[PDB]
Amino acid sequence: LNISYTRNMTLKDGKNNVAIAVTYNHDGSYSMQIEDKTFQVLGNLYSEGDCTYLKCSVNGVASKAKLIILENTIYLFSKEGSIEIDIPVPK
Amino acid sequence: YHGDSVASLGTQPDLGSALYQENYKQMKALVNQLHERVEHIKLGGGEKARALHISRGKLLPRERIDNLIDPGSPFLELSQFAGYQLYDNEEVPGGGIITGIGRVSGVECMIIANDATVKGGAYYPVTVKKQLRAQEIAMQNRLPCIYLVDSGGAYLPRQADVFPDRDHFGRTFYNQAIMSSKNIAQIAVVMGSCTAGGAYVPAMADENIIVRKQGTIEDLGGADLHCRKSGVSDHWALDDHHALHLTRKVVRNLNYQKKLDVTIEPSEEPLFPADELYGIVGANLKRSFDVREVIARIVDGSRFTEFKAFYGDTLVTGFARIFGYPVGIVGNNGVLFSESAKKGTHFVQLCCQRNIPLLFLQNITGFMVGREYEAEGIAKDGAKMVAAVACAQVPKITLIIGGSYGAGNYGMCGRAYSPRFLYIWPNARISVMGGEQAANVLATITKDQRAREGKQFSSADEAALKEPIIKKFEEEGNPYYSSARVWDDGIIDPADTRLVLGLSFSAALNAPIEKTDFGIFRM
Amino acid sequence: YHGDSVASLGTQPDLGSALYQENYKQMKALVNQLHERVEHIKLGGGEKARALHISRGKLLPRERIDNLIDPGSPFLELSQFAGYQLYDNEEVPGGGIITGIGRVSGVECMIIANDATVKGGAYYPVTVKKQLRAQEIAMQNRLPCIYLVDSGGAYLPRQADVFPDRDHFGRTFYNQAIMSSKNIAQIAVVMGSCTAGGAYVPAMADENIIVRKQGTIFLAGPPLVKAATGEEVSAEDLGGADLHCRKSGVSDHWALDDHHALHLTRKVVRNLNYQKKLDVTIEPSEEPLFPADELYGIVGANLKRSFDVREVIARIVDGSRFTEFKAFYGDTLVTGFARIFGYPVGIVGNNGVLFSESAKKGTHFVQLCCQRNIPLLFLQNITGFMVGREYEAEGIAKDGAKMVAAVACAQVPKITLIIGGSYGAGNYGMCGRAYSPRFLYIWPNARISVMGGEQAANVLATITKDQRAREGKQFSSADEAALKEPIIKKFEEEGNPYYSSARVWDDGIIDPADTRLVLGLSFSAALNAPIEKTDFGIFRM
Amino acid sequence: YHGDSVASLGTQPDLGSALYQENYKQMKALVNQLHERVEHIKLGGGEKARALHISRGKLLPRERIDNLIDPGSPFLELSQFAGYQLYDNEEVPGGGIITGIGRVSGVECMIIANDATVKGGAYYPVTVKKQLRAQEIAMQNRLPCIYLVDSGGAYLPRQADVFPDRDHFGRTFYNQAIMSSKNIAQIAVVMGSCTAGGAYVPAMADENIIVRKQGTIEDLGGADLHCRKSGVSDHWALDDHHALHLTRKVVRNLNYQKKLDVTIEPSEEPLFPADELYGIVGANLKRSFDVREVIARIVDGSRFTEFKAFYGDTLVTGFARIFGYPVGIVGNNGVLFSESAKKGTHFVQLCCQRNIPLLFLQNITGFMVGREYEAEGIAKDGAKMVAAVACAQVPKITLIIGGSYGAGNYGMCGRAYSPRFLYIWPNARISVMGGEQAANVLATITKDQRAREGKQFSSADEAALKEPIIKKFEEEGNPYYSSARVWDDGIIDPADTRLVLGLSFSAALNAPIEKTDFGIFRM
Amino acid sequence: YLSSVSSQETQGGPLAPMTGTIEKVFVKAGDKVKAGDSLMVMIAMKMEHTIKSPKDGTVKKVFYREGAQANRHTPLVEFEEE
Ligand SMILES: O=CCCCC[C@@H]1SC[C@@H]2NC(=O)N[C@@H]21
Repeated sequence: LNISYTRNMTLKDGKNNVAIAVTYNHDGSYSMQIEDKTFQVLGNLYSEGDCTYLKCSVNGVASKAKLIILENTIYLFSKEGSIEIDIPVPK
Repeated sequence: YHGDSVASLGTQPDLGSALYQENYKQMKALVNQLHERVEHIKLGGGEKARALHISRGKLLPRERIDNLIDPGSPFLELSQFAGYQLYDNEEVPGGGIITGIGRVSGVECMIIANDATVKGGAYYPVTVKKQLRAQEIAMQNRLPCIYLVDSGGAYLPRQADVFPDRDHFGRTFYNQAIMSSKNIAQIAVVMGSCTAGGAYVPAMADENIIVRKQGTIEDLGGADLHCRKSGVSDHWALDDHHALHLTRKVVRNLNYQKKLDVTIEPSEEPLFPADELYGIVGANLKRSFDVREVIARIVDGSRFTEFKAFYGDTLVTGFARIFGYPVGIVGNNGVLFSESAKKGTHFVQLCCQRNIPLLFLQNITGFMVGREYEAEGIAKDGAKMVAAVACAQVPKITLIIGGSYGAGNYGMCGRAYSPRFLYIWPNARISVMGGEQAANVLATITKDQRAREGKQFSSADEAALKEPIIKKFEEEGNPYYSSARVWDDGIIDPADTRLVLGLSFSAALNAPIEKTDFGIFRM
Repeated sequence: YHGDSVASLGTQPDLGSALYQENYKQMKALVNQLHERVEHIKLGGGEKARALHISRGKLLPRERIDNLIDPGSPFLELSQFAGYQLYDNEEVPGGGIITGIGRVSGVECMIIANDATVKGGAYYPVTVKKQLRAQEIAMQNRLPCIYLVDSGGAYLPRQADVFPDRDHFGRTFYNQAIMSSKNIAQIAVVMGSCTAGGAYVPAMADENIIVRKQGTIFLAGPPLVKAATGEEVSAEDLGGADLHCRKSGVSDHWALDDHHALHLTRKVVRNLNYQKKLDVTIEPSEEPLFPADELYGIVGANLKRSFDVREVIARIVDGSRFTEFKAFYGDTLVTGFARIFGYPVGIVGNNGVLFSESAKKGTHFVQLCCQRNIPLLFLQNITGFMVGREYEAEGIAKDGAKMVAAVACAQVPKITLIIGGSYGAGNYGMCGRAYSPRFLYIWPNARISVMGGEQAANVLATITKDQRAREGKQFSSADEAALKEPIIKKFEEEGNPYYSSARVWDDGIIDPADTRLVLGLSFSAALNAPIEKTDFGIFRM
Repeated sequence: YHGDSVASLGTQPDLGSALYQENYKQMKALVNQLHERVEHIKLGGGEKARALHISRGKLLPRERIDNLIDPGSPFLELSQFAGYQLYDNEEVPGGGIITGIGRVSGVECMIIANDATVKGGAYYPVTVKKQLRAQEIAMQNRLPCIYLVDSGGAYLPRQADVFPDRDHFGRTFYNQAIMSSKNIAQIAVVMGSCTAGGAYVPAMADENIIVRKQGTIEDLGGADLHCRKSGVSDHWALDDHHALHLTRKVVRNLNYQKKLDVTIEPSEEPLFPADELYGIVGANLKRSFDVREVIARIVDGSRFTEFKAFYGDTLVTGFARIFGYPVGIVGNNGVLFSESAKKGTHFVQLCCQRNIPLLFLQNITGFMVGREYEAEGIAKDGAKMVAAVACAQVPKITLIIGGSYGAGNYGMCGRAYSPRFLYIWPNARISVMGGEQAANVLATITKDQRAREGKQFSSADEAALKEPIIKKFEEEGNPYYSSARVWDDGIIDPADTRLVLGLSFSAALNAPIEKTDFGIFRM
Repeated sequence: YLSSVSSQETQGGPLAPMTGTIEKVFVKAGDKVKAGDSLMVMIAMKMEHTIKSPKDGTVKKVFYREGAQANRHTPLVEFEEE
């Protein structure tokens, strides 16, 4: 009510912890700030066969990738490449 | 069979019209003013206090709530403006306490968290009232209560307004004991120091959680002493994040499942944009608008079945649905008459018989004034509605979209009549009577005073009488004045009216609807 | 078989002792001060206002009550000191309203009469609170409500504290509607002008009586009709008219004068078809074995000195007979069974600082009374500072809560009497105002506050001695009383019984010699409602 | 404290006035006519039938009742005139059955005895209706039922009106089964032959008594076969006197004690003689009298507290006491108006709230007729009273002391609204409308018929229309016509009004008073 | 109130029960009457009503004559002030 929710998320890329400030916009998009850069992110999940696909647009750039979240690792498969991101495990 | 086509309310406003342009501009400024003031309140005590709070390893109070509730779930905060300019030289953002309704482990719960950055979490008189209001909401709707306890005790300079009376700090423990006896779970999370009466909150709770070093009820209190030796602690938490994780587990073990007493239909969005309410309503209470326009922009599909449309037309009553829930809507469309009061009394009986929640839209300007109306028992008719509204046991929600003056407030389910929630728009005004009426009335009494006494009383003497009165009523009828004290549950943007009502009615349905018993209807 | 001989409480005090002589002298002065202040409040607005009131043919408000109740029956007035010095320059004797419990046609009823001689019967913020308290008492005990309506409307200069909130003037009509739905009769007698918003009170009543010439009922006054429609109307024509009695139908009975209206009211109550039924066992009444006025010497006015609460009990219970429960365990608290005017009562009274054993003993006792449906009486004398609480005072926190939780959930009638100090959480455990005792009374020597005045002074004398010792600028002993003297004065002023009673925190200040009579009347009224089963929460073992 | 002095109703009538002399003379003749007709009905079948009945060793039906009830106790007989001239050529005194309420072993019971001297005890259609009415009275008031069975079966020539329908002979056994399930004792005394359905009555009873040789349900039935072999008989009696003695013992073992739900005050006689009602009321329904005069002569001490005396003055409502019982009295004093209906509706709610029995005194002449009254919803107001009266759960007793026409009958608790008892004075008239109104209405329809058609319709043609209508309504509105069929529970002498009401209310108090649930009050 | 002097005070003067023709007048312009003395007879919807004297006061004046139609609740007789 009368304010915007900003979520502080932490993700690990290799040995580096990345702090992401995610703001939930009214229209359903997300404003993510990493360090000094801001990104406008919007997307949805759709299923092809048995594989879940993530359709997203970052700062107006649209792309599709296969999303798998197993244990504490996020697997993103795109024709550009594959990236693994680790979700920190609470002590 | 639900395939019947039906008519829909609402009309397209004239966006080019000068009135619409002016009304939109004025209402927009009020909404922007409301937004930026909340932003300041969001910061609590300030940068120095916030930096000190984090330096001790503790989460900020609003970050605690974000982590407690389900991911991405909306949070309905209440009384954001409590304590706004209430005290002469002390700034108490939000009253030093944050209260609201959110979903924890899929269950709607009332969350009451002390803001330690505001005066070290001391309890001001408004702080007690805000907490007591939250407990009243939780009990009436059977919502589990979660207390994020980080407090510094009562504010000694104002002790007489905190300690002694029935609605003073003592009532907080009374409410906890009563809710526990009714199987309304009471969960306390000690995330800081609690002293004197504060120590009772964890002790009076059904289940209790305390942080390893921050919490104190260290040698005298502390998690280790209470967890292992005193036994006051039911769960032991390493840090704030751990405690919030434990709280979610505790709620999941309540063995509670929500059951609905009302029929449900698929939700539909209104057929008109909500932001058009800015142009339609504006900020000038002297101008009048059709309340049906407001209804058309908040109900599912803008579908509305009007009851007694042509009788007592100054009052609008009908059936609709908000987010699938059935609702009976009562809204003012002019001065209250004998026919309007009778029409309202008939409608309220219908809703109570069918167990249909009631929504009131207060925009009043008074009762009909006239010798004939009194001879026909307008007071008798107006009382019929005050008496039906009071006895109704269906959930009641009140929204003040305009003026709220005199006995018209009571008939439209004012604060005194225990509506489950009460909200006000930023353009609302509330007082015993309109500012002008009080000025004019006095301008009769003292014009008489000096005409009858015989010393003449001139027109300039009139505004030395009228201007102070109008200023007082304007200042004390302001929405912020009403909301700073807990008279309403918050000031809401008109574009958010549908969402707030949907969340409020959903929470109110956690309790079973009881049968309504009426008094004697003075025919 | 009830022929068993039993022991009795009480001992004969040493009348010659200097302590008794001093204590009697001090307490007597307080009682005399209390009596003469009530005499002044008895006069209401004053001679000029009273003369004007009678000149209109109307009875004085207290004469109305005398004629309404049964001949010679006692009248239990409540909150006589409401509004005493509450407002800076305005004197509002009794808050502008007289409330109490009396017998009408053999039925105990709550009587709420506006005092038209006080500010013309206008409703001050305290006036609303006093009326709301009376309605709360009537509902909790199922007492029919009789409203002797003679009012001038709300006090506009203080409207924000009268109109808007839940416990403001609007709640008065809400209470009437709720009581009516529960078959608690609501009777209104309009014996004078009913102003805007007061016209609802006659209408919301089950049965209504209006005086022929004096009574006027109108939602809008002749001035508002004149402002809104430019029409001039006499008050009698606009409302309270033969129009209200016949044409409008708002009036159920028509009365020639005040005496006639009061006679009609007695007839209305006689037709309620109500008969009182008792849920408790009854035994013949017996007077206490010791004089009540000895309480003056025993108690005195010095809260620092201590006395045995058993002495107070011995002088109010039937025959001074008392069965003590857990006498040797947690001796700082006294619990036992007795009888007052034949009614069974469980008495809980402080005899020192509260301990863990005392709290456990109290919690056990309260469960016993709730199981047997026995009314509970609390005698609060919480001790303040001096040697002080146990220095750890940590164990006490866990134990104290159990008692707060048992006392809150108890459904038996509860009456609280503050015969001494009432400080901090000790107030809550002993059924303070926040815990909805049916009645709450205080003796003229009582003191109530968040903590004792000395403790607040000493605590601050630690914080700022620390403030300047730790900061490094020295803070001297004379700097200490520039800190302590204002605090002690504030707590003494705000803990005074008149300060507490001026606002409605208690139901009245009572002479100790009248304690037995007041308790007997209060418990008798509280028994008009059936005793419900008690449901407890979780006992944190 | 009950020492207050109060005002009393009533005034001394002018005995010398010609109107009083005429009214007394006319009413006295009606009462004398009523008395002598009952004397004839008292004889049942006749001397030959009575002689034959006694020759078999059996007691006469009315002597059986005299011996059954407590010595000297009053007996309230019901529907004495059932079957009076009902059938063209057959005389059926009292319908062939005697029903009433009397005290047996100190307990109020309903006694239903077949009159074997009348058509051999055969069941005529009116006989079934009279018995069913008695059973309805017993169930509504929880009165034990005693059946003195001596019957000859159904009357075959009129079987279609006895056997098939819901309210036909079959319902008698249904009522017995239902009352037994509610612990309302059913006692049958077979003092004669019972065949076909008759045999079910002893079989369906909780306890049963049969006479040695007279009773049959001899070889095929008989007391010995059922008592010793079939087992249908619970007690075996030598003669009628023995059976009645056994019945008193059976009732004494019911383990029942009467409990009163209402407050009681010492009884007081009215301050005026009852026989003055003859002069006050008379037999001319066109003249009007003050109903307060009737009230003043039946209530304890002639004390009456009037409610809303000056509002809707055509209706009188107030509180009084009869034989110590509290009663709320509603009586007509003119044409019903909107104010009168509202006043009645308010009063009925008061009595239901306090659980006070209601007494209605019907002397109606219709509703107010006018364009303005309809525009103000007189029908809406009249319906308010029909709806409140129907839902009231307090015991209701109706006494028709004058006319009873149209919808005014319904509003004043007519037979259709289940009053516990309904009595009529010998001067009463009841019909859909007054005889004159039906005549005048037709005199408009056919005057129109021939004026609009064009053939002239003369004044002599008017009474060839009006005289047959007036004769029909006079004949069918007569009290004997109404009482011959079971529309009321009896025609009572006005001087006996107080006694009959006292007995009736006393019987009605055997059942606990339930809470009243109202429908929607159309405001 | 118990004295019944009040019964005279409850209403100043007799009113017409309903709108109906005046069929009989029993009182002259100045006539001494006692409570219960019939003053007028009125027929309304073919229903006869006889007006009776409220007080023992002498009659000051009469507002209607025979054959006049009197509206409901209209004063029929004026009584001398005592
Ligand atoms: O506003 C100034 C005084 C005259 C207008 C006030 C109107 S009259 C109709 C309505 N009812 C009230 O009590 N006030 C307003």
